[PDB]
Amino acid sequence: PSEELINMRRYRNAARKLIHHYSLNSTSSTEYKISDVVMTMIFLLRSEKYHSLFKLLETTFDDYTCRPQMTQVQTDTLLDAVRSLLEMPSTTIDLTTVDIMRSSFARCFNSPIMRYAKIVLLQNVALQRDKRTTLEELLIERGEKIQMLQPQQYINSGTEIPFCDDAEFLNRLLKHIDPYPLSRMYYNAANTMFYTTMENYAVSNCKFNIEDYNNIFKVMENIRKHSNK
Amino acid sequence: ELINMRRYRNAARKLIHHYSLNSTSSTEYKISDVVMTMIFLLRSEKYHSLFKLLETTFDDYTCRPQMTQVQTDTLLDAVRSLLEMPSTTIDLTTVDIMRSSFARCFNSPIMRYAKIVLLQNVALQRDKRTTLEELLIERGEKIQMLQ
Amino acid sequence: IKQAQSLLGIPDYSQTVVDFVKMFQKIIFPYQLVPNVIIKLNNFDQMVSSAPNKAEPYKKIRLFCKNDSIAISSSGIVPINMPDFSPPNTFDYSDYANRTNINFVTQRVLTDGGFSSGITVTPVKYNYYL
Amino acid sequence: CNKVRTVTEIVNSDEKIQKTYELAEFDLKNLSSLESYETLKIKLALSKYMAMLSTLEMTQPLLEIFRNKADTRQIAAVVFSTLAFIHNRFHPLVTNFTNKMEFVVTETNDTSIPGEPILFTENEGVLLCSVDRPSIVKMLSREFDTEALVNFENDNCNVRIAKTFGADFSITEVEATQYLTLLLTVEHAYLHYYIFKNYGVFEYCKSLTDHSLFTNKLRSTMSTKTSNLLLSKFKFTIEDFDK
Amino acid sequence: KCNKVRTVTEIVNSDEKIQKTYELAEFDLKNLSSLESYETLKIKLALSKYMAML
Repeated sequence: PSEELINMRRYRNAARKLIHHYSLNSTSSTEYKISDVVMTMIFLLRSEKYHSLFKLLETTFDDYTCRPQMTQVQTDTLLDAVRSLLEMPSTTIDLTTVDIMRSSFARCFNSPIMRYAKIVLLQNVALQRDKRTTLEELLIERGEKIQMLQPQQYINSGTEIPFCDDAEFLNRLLKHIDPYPLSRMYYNAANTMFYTTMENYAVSNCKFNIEDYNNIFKVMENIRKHSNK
Repeated sequence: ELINMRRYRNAARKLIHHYSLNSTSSTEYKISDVVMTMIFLLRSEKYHSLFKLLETTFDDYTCRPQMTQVQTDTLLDAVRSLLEMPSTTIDLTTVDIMRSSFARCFNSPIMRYAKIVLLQNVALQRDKRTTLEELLIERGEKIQMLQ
Repeated sequence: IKQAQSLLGIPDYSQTVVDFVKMFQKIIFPYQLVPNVIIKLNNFDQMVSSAPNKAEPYKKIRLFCKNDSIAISSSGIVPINMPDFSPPNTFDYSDYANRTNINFVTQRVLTDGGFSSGITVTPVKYNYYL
Repeated sequence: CNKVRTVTEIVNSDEKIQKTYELAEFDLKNLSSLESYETLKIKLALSKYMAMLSTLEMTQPLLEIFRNKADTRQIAAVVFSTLAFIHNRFHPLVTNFTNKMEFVVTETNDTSIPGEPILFTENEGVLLCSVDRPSIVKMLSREFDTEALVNFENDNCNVRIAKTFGADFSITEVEATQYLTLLLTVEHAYLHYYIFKNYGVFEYCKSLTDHSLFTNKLRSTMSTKTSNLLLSKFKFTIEDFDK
Repeated sequence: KCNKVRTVTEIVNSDEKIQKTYELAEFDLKNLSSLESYETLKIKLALSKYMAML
């Protein structure tokens, strides 16, 4: 009968939803209530566990994007409890994801802004450097060591091609495949690749992710032009 | 604990003060302080009485039952106690206006992350149209099928 | 059973199970422990087993032989006629089996192997006897 | 306005009758069947490729392979097969190439590269390729995935309301869907690979400084056959670049 | 001096003809590569000779 008498299940599901969004960047959703952010925080604070994370998360409120200090052992227990409470299958959820989320929260309250916000703050400050370099230097630096590195395998590389011909089998496959609205289902996959395109770096990250990535899709219209001579 | 209850009360007080004398929104104020406010409520038994109702109205529009005069008076007591100022008397009903504010406030959007756009006509008659000849070639299929 | 024989040399696909049974029996007392074979028996019956019907491995076998001062459980040596493990114990004190040490040793392991995935670790535990 | 008109008259002008119609809804049925069978063709191609992969002794689910890092064998095999399939779809001619090629799995972030998980060194005496297993796994972090969604539409009464009125190894779909990821990735890589294989390292500086311009070189270059780019919208808000 | 070198070819009896174009920028670059490798080798050789003689 205390105020804690709550849909803890609802609050859990919504906390997990929020984390799943902002951290894993999982998939399209409509995660557009400031309201239940509070429900999430209180769901945290109904334990000194997870409040342990909140100890760090509080530092958002001073809003300066200072690079967080590590106390190594406790940060390790932090990572532990993080993945645990997230109940994820230990998908290598690491310090980089952690600080990404930290910066997410260090971007949220930043808004005193209640009007609808079209603001995809793709950027992150905390890239362990004073300021962003170009990519060209890395095009030097990785290429060099790559040329230093030596092949991990041989290919026999003679004439080989595989094929199969069990037409009935293949049709059985087709039928099993039939239901899926792949049309829908794969756009999110493409978005996955997109996310990965910038997740690739927390390291002087590319600014011009935008318009050449868009040009890739313009290549479809280029294909239509090639069809139309 | 960690909780700087000093600042928590100071912030809560200033925030609610400006908000409630507007009877309404607090444009200057960073959203964090909403969270700090509810923290204060949860950690202050004196104000759980009304935190209860705020909780109820964290979902849309809900309208609240009768309160006996004991409750009304303790409510206004805690209000003036948080807002101890000579400025004005307090009225029971303005909480309703503050409610109508809070509802929209918390209902507000939060953010976006970028989302692709997908479905449309890929093409139309503005592309090469099929012609008899290739269909002749194809229907040669049946002249091969025979049987 | 068919599969097990298959993995084994199959001089006689027709050989009676009890053959294998007693062959394994030959070693019980000298090794004082339960064959995995016999455990899978009384595991993969519907009912007289761990009983997938209800998932009741709680039906551990307490197994005794003539003149013994002790018996062989599904889970190690036990003193006679007692409920498999006293809650009071020389407990697996958490200084051992601390998450922290487990993880540290596991990282050592992973590095040394050069292995990306598929590794898990667990402490041993003990019953009446250690 | 396409309000096609029709008149018929008997011999000796004894009688004349008129009617009128519109190509509307005829065009709709055409477009319907068109996209229908083309989507079917793409689905069939996907099934074909996946089936082909099925021969390759999948002792493990696909993801397990990359979750392991001890191997390089299986990985390079799969990759080479993918490239073979792509080239075959560009060229109705099953074939083999310079019969020496080889691979490396890059394994450190500090050996990774922005954007592209794959790269070719065209002739270091001979062709060689390098690939980011770490990033591959990051794409494999498919906890991302969920189907339950809703397509955008427009102008349905004209456009879509018409469309309203029509209708062991037995593995599930989501993984298969994921296949498309590496499909499209290897496509994007193949583009640059083909390009520089045919052309200068200057236009392999370019194409990598940005992809962008290579549309020009693709002009007169494309096989007159489309690839894997049906649904014509692929974009976000843009003006919000807010420099 | 971008010199998009320009070229055409003809069937004898001039039925019809084809055009192509090309760019030195790869060739000059490879020339420079060869040059620098060459001279580097020469210098290294010279140094080696000196050292051995001593």
